[PDB]
Amino acid sequence: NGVTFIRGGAWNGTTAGLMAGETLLLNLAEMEKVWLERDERALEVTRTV
Amino acid sequence: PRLVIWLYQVTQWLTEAEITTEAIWLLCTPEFSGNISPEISNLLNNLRP
Repeated sequence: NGVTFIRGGAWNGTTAGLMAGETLLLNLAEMEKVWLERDERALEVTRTV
Repeated sequence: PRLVIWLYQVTQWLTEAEITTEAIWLLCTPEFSGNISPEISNLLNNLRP
């Protein structure tokens, strides 16, 4: 739960809201890179009760 | 005489370079307002994220 990538401030009044989409694109790229690097193939166990 | 030659040289340079005395004062003064300006506030707001 500690990972945070959308930190706000995308809509900044200085640019009148322009260049908003670029920040979300960068955040999504960072999220994809984090997912790729820390991905892992998990072990399988089946239990009968 | 050193002071007078310094004044003459500086004034001649300012006249040649088309720089008013107020502009050079604002360029080289050590005094400042001491209050945070809106530009600095915008810089901080855009820089924090």
